[PDB]
Amino acid sequence: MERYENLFAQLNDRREGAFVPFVTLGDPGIEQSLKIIDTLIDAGADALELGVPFSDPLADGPTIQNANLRAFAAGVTPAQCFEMLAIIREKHPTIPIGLLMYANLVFNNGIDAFYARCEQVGVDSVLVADVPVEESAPFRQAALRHNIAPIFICPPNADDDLLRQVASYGRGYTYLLLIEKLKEYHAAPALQGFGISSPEQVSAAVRAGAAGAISGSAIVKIIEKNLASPKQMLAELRSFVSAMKAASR
Amino acid sequence: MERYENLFAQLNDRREGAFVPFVTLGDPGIEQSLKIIDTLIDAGADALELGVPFSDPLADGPTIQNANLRAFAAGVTPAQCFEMLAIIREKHPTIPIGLLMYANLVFNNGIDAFYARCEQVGVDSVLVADVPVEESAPFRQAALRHNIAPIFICPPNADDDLLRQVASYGRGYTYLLLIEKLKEYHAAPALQGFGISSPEQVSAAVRAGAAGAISGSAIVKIIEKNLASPKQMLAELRSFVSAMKAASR
Amino acid sequence: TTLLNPYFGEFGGMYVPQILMPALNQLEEAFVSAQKDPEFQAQFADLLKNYAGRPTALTKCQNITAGTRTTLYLKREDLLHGGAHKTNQVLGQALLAKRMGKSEIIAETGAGQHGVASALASALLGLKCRIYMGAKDVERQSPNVFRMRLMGAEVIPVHSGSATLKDACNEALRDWSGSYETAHYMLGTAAGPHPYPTIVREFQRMIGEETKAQILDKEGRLPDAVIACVGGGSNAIGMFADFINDTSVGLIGVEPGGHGIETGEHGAPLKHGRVGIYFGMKAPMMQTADGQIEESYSISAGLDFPSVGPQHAYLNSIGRADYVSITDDEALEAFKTLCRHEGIIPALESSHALAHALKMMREQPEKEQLLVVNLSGRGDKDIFTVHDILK
Amino acid sequence: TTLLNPYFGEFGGMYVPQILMPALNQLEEAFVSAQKDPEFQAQFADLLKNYAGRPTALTKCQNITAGTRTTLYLKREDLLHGGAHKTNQVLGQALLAKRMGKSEIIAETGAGQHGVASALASALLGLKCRIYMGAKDVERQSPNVFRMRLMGAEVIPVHSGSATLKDACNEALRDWSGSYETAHYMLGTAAGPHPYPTIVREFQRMIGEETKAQILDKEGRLPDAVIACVGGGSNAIGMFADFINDTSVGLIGVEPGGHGIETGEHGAPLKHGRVGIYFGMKAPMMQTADGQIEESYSISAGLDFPSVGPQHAYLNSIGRADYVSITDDEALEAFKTLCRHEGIIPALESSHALAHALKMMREQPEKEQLLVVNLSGRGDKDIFTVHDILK
Ligand SMILES: *Cc1c(COP(=O)(O)O)cnc(C)c1O
Ligand SMILES: *Cc1c(COP(=O)(O)O)cnc(C)c1O
Ligand code: NA
Ligand code: NA
Repeated sequence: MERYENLFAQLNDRREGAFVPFVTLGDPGIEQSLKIIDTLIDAGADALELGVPFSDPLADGPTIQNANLRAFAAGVTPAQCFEMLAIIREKHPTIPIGLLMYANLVFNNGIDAFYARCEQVGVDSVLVADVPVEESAPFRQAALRHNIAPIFICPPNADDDLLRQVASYGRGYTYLLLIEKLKEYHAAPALQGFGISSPEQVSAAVRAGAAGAISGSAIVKIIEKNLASPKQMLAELRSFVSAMKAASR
Repeated sequence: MERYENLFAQLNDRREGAFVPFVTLGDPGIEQSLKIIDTLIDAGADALELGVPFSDPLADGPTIQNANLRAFAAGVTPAQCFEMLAIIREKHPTIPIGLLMYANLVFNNGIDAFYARCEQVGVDSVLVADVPVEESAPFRQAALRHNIAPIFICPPNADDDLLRQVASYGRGYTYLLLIEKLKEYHAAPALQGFGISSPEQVSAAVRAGAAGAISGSAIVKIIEKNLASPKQMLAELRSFVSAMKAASR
Repeated sequence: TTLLNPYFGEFGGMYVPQILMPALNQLEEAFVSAQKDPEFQAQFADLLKNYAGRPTALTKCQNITAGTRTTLYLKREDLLHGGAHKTNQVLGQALLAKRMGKSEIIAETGAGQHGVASALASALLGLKCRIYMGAKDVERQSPNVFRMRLMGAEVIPVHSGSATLKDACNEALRDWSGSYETAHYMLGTAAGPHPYPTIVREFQRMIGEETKAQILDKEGRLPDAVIACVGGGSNAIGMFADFINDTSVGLIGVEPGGHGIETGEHGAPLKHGRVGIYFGMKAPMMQTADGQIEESYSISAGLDFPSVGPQHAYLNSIGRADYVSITDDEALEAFKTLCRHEGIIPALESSHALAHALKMMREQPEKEQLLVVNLSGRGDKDIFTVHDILK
Repeated sequence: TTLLNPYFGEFGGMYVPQILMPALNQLEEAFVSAQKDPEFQAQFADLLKNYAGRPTALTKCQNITAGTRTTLYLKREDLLHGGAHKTNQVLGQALLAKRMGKSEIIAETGAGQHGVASALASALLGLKCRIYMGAKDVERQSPNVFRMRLMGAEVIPVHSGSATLKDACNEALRDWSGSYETAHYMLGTAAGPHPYPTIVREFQRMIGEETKAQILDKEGRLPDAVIACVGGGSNAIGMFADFINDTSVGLIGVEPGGHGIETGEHGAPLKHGRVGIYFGMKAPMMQTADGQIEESYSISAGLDFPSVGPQHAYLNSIGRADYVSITDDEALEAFKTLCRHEGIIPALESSHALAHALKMMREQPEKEQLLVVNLSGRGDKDIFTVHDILK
């Protein structure tokens, strides 16, 4: 498919930025996670970035580390995440769905098999947190064979060489953590990540030239704060996402 | 004086051996010790060997080590022992009194002063447990100046050279732990020590050619065993000494 | 782009977030530079000699092999300053940090030995040291924790995940991701992302170089085999390195068998794990069927690294090195045996190596063989552990 | 009649019961023989080198003396097998026992270090070892007690007297009185009856010989002073020996000052005791006005010997050596200072020596001086003790 391409074209046709929220699949539970996700979408999320709980997320802060703890406490496994992914895609045919993975869960039962599974459930992209562009060959090749866009992070300490690689190897969107150079090398639309927790940062991202913004932990923080009340959790998630999406317009 | 010389001459004039019991001054108390001693004498002891409690009697077995513990528990000090020695001599003018000392109590306030104190209270001999004949010069010289007989142990592993020295340096009696050679070198009358705990050992000592025997711990064992009853202690001490003395006749 | 090959066959690599690659390239570049710099070599040799106590002894153990045709030597890293081989490479890495103009050190530790080694090197070379240690390990290693603080290091408990070494490993990388400009991550074993496996081996290779020289001096020939325990792989690759091109010399690595391979309670990923991608490298790992990383179990806390250095997995693949395992009980027996017959208290880690040597001897007492066991560390620290088990 | 002079001026001698003199003469004769026997020397050198780890390092401590004109070196006996200098002489005495055809060893210990050293030497050289230890010390040194047993030694508690080192000292002699034919009493310090003060010094003198060679190599001249703690006197006389004829080299012995000389709670008999006759020698002693022997107090259990070697009392009398004292607090500060600035954990015993050196430096920071502190042992064993005191 070309869900990202269709999304960005539609967003551009109305000078709008994309707002992409991140959540951990199965946090704090399978049932509640599915509801959280449906809420994020009803509230205006343009695409989703979903994490699959991993034992050692060496590339995540406390918010995410705790999110995995909650998920594992709920017995969430990669197999269950994929069952969830299938359900989510069956309810929402057009919203781009990107996974944030750790190399081992991808490599475990074979890289090709992982991306084949992604295509089967309808996933659109995959960002492997601990695979630099230097080690990405087998991953992006497998992704492309299965119509999965391989996503790469463009770090702050990046250089021109990394920029050329990321532009050449990525698809769907570039995970920005510069914008002119990326556009210059025809890189996938850039989404601003890291620190997106208020509407002004969304507007600032779009104004900077980015195609949108990703809220890497703010969503998870709202979940963390409303664990005691599932109903208040969804309500606050709706208000937050609604506010963040309006800022992209 | 010449209390040992007078004792041995008198014992010889009746083919009798000497029985010398050892006790620790102040064990288990000053009062009780004085009574114990008077009992030992009334029972037939020919001479006495008295120990002055010392903190580290590295030349004594458990029986004696515990005897010192009891004495120290009673607050017995060298000064008190000398007060006791004076009292004992004032009650018994002729019985030889020998002290078993540790070098430090002798050297502490000056060697000459120690032997001068011995003469003043009426002590007849002094055996310094940790002073071999090799280191005895200042001790025997001081002893002789104050009419105190310096006593030396003639160990089992002794040799001819040691025998000649002990014979030349000792006075009063030789502490045997051989008899022909000692007599050959005109050594002081030999008293058999170590293992004297039954009448037959006394008779065996005299029969061997020794002038007598010393009971180095048997007396202390009787004390140890009757700590609960002072009256039974004296009674048993009397029976034991009486039995040991008769065996020398 | 790298200056050196990041792989040993299919194992190794640099599986870290993009933000950490510059730090690794910078580190690789500094190491290559340092290796060809005689002043760096001389300074490192000076610390090793006059501070750590190198060269260490090569002790012949005659009592233990009496009645057999086995001649056994123990390379005495237990006599190294700090009580283990860990000290060799932290001194080298500390010097590398300074060469890069770094003033702070980040280090990870399980049993605490590496934490203590990082702390002592940091104290000596004027480096601010912060150590990450799994809360579970902090609780069971109070002695080593206090030693670290006594030496001025800042000890930080890790409650995330299983609160053990692997969780300390992630937390260190996280910190380094955003502080590598002024801080150097002093990795504790011959594993992790390139250039660490290479760097640690090179900074531990004097173990084998000394052993070769010593054995030639004393026996006039090379060992039939050199044996070392394998937690992460540093003391083993340290011993093996100089002998790799000596094809007649067997290289034997000993992984902890724990309560027994068949019980699943062990720490032998190289021979009983499964290849995965974690801690910046592709290597054999202790993991669930699903791909989640598990802990390694052993009576010895020092053999807790849930994976193994990529160079060992490679040496095993081509058949140059052989890897076996030793259980808790076999290691306990070797520990008591050394104490009683040679008056040397070995670390429970080292005891695994010794136990395999004892097995080589005992199983074939008439086989003539010249063996060297790398006594990676002393076991005063294990006196309590062993105490409880006995009687 | 003796082959060597049993006295150092008025101090020393052989104040033992007559029954023990043959054992001492026999021992003296064996030692004299061994000293002129190249095979004995070579065998002793071999154990020292290949088993114990000699020569030990001479570490220059630059951080600690920064800002002053003091250059400080630490002779690293903490790196010796066993963690202390004790090991040097027990190996020599063990070899002497064998030379005399003895098969059993009797040893005394307070803090347990000597017990452990006797046990490891006995294990190595096939000797049956029995150690006497004051019940009070047995209770407070469980680690060292287990180490002894792990090494096959038989540990026997002593409840007599104060149940401490001195009481262990008497019990050993008692045993030896009736077993010296097949057993050798391995005395733990440079004290006791002749020939022990002489024997221990000679078997510890490599400390000073190595230090001289090392300092000449590194500085091209001798130290202005060498400093060592004095419990019984072995590590100190070990360091001092080779420098005695070097009149320009100051010899400084440091006795434990405990809670303070004026408090009477100390262990500094040489400078604050009184000459007495005990443990087979005439030497300064901790004793009551009445002549009863008292215990020495110190935060450090290893400096518990209630007297001091006769050669030190002699060196002090003629002014060749100077003796000072260091309190518990001064030693605790030196201990923390070394850990933090040089990454070396010194034994609380050694810390007394270091503390005095620190004082020499700090009191006159502009005084140019080249000092060597004998770091007699490592202080891993003191981690708990120090722990409690702090905060
Ligand atoms: C840390 C340690 C080990 C395990 O680590 P490697 O990197 O596998 O060497 C082995 N022995 C000792 C004594 C250790 O401290
Ligand atoms: C036993 C000990 C001492 C005290 O003994 P000396 O005979 O005075 O040396 C000093 N330092 C260490 C580390 C010790 O173990
Ligand atoms: Na491992
Ligand atoms: Na002393």
